Formats: sequence, structure tokens, C-alpha cells
Amino acid sequence: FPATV
Amino acid sequence: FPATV
Amino acid sequence: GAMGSMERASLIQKAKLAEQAERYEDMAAFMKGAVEKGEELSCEERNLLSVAYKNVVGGQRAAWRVLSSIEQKSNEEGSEEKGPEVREYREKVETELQGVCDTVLGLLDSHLIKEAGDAESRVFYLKMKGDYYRYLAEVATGDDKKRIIDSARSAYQEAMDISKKEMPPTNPIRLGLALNFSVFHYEIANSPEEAISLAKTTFDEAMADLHTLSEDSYKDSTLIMQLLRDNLTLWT
Amino acid sequence: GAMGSMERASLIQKAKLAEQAERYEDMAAFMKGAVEKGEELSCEERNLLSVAYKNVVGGQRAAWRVLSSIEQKSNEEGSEEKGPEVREYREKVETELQGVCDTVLGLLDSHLIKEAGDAESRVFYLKMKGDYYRYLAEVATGDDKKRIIDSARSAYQEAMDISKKEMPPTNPIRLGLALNFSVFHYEIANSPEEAISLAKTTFDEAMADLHTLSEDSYKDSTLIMQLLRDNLTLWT
Ligand SMILES: N=C(N)c1cc(-c2cccc(NC(=O)C3(Oc4ccccc4)CCC(F)(F)CC3)c2)cs1
Ligand SMILES: N=C(N)c1cc(-c2cccc(NC(=O)C3(Oc4ccccc4)CCC(F)(F)CC3)c2)cs1
Repeated sequence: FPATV
Repeated sequence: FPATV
Repeated sequence: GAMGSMERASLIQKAKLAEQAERYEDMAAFMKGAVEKGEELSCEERNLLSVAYKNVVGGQRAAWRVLSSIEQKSNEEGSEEKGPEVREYREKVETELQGVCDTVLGLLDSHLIKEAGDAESRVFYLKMKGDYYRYLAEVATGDDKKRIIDSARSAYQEAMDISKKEMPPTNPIRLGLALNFSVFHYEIANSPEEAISLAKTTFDEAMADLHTLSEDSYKDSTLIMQLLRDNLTLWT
Repeated sequence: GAMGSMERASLIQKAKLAEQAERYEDMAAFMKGAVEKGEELSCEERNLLSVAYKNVVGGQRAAWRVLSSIEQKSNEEGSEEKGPEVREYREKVETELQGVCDTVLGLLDSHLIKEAGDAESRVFYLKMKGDYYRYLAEVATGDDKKRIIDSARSAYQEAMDISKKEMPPTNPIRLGLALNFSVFHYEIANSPEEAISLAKTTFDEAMADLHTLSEDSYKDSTLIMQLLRDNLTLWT
């Protein structure tokens, strides 16, 4: 999965 | 802490 | 409000204790109680709220993905019918996740966003609103999926418009908003080119503003810039 | 019983799904429902029950330790009074932990232990009974602490007596029982010499019986023997 913050 | 199972 | 009888300051104190103990459900309940006192949230308090619910829903999302994967395999050609249990339990976790998202969205709508006038608060809350509609979109399949997606898009877009007018390109809230809106484009809206363009433009505009920052601000901004680069590397 | 309307087999199926999703509270609730159907538990089912509650209470114990540590520091000479919140929240987590332990102990008492006649079931359940009284002892401070300790000791001792009569020295349940009873001696009963003697004798008697085992049984027994050695290295 891609990074989120 | 010591190991328990 | 089961926290209605506890002091606001005590709720904030206990949220910090819950964080240290990695008790994020408790942390979220304490911060919901604090929001429901009706006062605006400070910078620290906004982040306590967001950290708590991000961790709760993040665990729900990870569990949902495990169960959805199992459910999809049970539906392949050749699988032995295992009955309704996988679907039922995936639905149970999904309903709990939707409930947490609705709770957060309810706090933002009553009345955090409407009282938020400064960019750092208003952009922060509108980003959260996009994030929790994005999580609802991840599990949505019905008549409402398009509307959920558009609700996420609309919140992110309002946040983006304010952030570009009122914050420098290195502001960590602005950067994290762009990171997440880019993921929305890639994973939710079937717009990988928009996702890549947004991540790249955000990264480049931040790079050109790093020279204005202190060492501590530099470390924060470059951390999120590295996440933008990470995603670009995943996608190209 | 909120699980009273669900089939026993469906509860077991969902416990396994919850395990895969690392949803151990759900797993424990499903297995409590299965126990409350009134039938004896198979080997696999006993381990699903134990894994679920071990993970739930293990997280509670880790949180309690964090909060107790903070509370002790707040009580040192020189600390600034922070009010009742640390104590209150430690008490909240403690009460939830005690509740989980009481729930497990209640399942063992109604009626898992009394129907367990085979060594592998009876020793397994009596070990659990010692373990959950040990967790109650870790947080106990009142008129009841000695009695809680003696309840743990008594359950472990009955399990030990059966295991020495009915199981080989390499049996993993026998080994794990001895590991944990040794920790009880060291950490709860203020008997480090007993703890060390038990771990060493258990290790040596297992070593001498490894030659009888298949490769798969050997791997299981040597795993727990290594935990015995680990503790001995910590304590000497
Ligand atoms: N957890 C606690 N007790 C406390 C936390 C704070 C605190 C204080 C100031 C800032 C932050 N964080 C951020 O503004 C964001 O996160 C960042 C992530 C990486 C780098 C920089 C910021 C920006 C990106 C985001 F998406 F909007 C999430 C929030 C938090 C005080 S106390
Ligand atoms: N989690 C699941 N789905 C499933 C688990 C099983 C299963 C099946 C057979 C045995 C075991 N385990 C054990 O008998 C013990 O654990 C061990 C620990 C290390 C090495 C060997 C055994 C022995 C020591 C202990 F303290 F009594 C805890 C239990 C589990 C089937 S399904």
C-alpha cells in the first residue's frame, strides 16, 4: 500500500 | 520480562 | 457522553497516557469527550484526536483487508463453499469501521470545521474529513459509493485550495494533505496520472522552499517529502 | 450470551478468521461463545481459546505496566502533583484486565476443568487457571493478594502433579507449564531459587527424552526448552 500520514 | 508461553 | 462528567483537561491528560500505553481506542474515546466539551482544539489537541482515530481505523482497515482477501478467494472458481461466515465477519468489521468513520466525521461536522478559521486548524480538519470519507470509500459498493468518493474529493479540494493560499509549500499539514489526496486519486478515483502529477509538483515546490526553514522544520518537511518520493517510486 | 444464536462451528470458524486478522478481542468473544455451548473442546479449540485470551490480557498487561511505571514516578520525591488522573486510568485498565481474567477463570470453572479427564486437556486447563490467577496477582495489593497467589500456586501444582504422572518430559504442555510455574516462583512468589531449580530440572529431563521424538515433535519441544534456557540465562 502507498504511504499516507 | 522472562518468557512465558 | 460517557465522558461528560470528566474535566476537559483530565480527558486530554488521559489521552496522552493512553497514547504512551498504545491504548488507541481509549485515546479516541478521551479525545471525543474533549471535543464534545465544545471548545476549539489547540494544535496539540488536534493531533491527539487525529493520532487516536488514525490508529483505531488503521487497525480496522488492516483487518478488513485480510478478511476481504479471504472472502475473494472463497469466491474463486474451485473453492469449497464455506458458508456465510467469512462474509458475515467481514461485514461485522466493516460496520464497525464505518461506525468509527461516522463518529469522526460527526465530530468534524459538530462543530470543529465550522469554528475553524485559521489555516492550520481548518486545513487540518478538512484533510481529516477527506481521509475518513476515503476510508468509507475503500469499503463502499452500493448506490452511495460515488457520493462518498465525491465527499472525499470535495473535502480534500477545499483543504487544498486553502493550503495553497495560506501556507508555505513546506508546511507539513499542506504536505500530508497532498500526499493523501494523491493516494485518493491513485487508489480511489482511478486517476493515477493525477496522483503522480500532484505528488511530483508538491515535492518540487517543497524542495524550492526548504532554504527558508530551521533545522527542526527542515526535518519535518523532508520526512513527508520522502513519503511523496516513496509513492512516486511505487507508481513509476 | 451475545453469541448464543450462532452455531458452534461458525464461532470456531470465525475465531480462526479473527486470528488471521489479529482481532484477538473478537477471537476471544467467539471462543467464549463456543465454550458456552457446553461441549468439551478439542485440542485445536483449546488452543484457539488460549491464544485469544493470552493476546488480549497480554496487551492489557503491557499497558498496565506502562501506566504503573508512570504512576510510580509521579510518586517519587520531587515530582509535581499531576492530580488523580494517572491513578484513575491505571485503575481503569486494571479493572478491565481483572475482568478478562475473571471471565477466563469462570469458563474454566463452568465447566471446562470438571469435564476434563485426559491429561492433555486437564493439564492444559489447570495451567491456564494458574496463568490467569498469576495475572491477577501481578496487579493485586489488598487483603486478597496472598489468596490469589495461593490459588495460582494450587492450580499450577495440580497441573504439575498430573503432567509428571501422565506425560513425557518433552510434552510441550508439560514444558510450557513448567516454564510458567518457574516464572510464577521468580516474579510472584519471591522464590527465585525454586524458579531456577524448576527450569533447570525441566530442561535436563526434556533433553534426555528428545531421542524418542520425531523431527516435528523435536522442533516443538526444543522451542520451549530454549525459552527455559533463556530464562535461566536471565536469572544467573
Ligand atoms: N502525538 C502527540 N502527542 C503529539 C503530536 C503533536 C504535533 C505537533 C505539531 C505537529 C504535529 N504533526 C503534524 O502537523 C502532521 O504530522 C506530521 C507527520 C510527519 C512530520 C511532521 C508532521 C502534519 C501532517 C498531517 F498529515 F497533517 C498529520 C499531522 C504533531 C504534538 S503532541
Ligand atoms: N493458533 C491456532 N490456530 C492453533 C494452534 C494449534 C495447536 C495444536 C497443538 C499444540 C499447540 N500448542 C501447544 O500445545 C502449546 O503451545 C506450544 C508453544 C510452543 C511450541 C509448541 C507448543 C504448548 C505449551 C502451552 F503453554 F501449553 C501452550 C500450548 C497448538 C492448532 S491450531
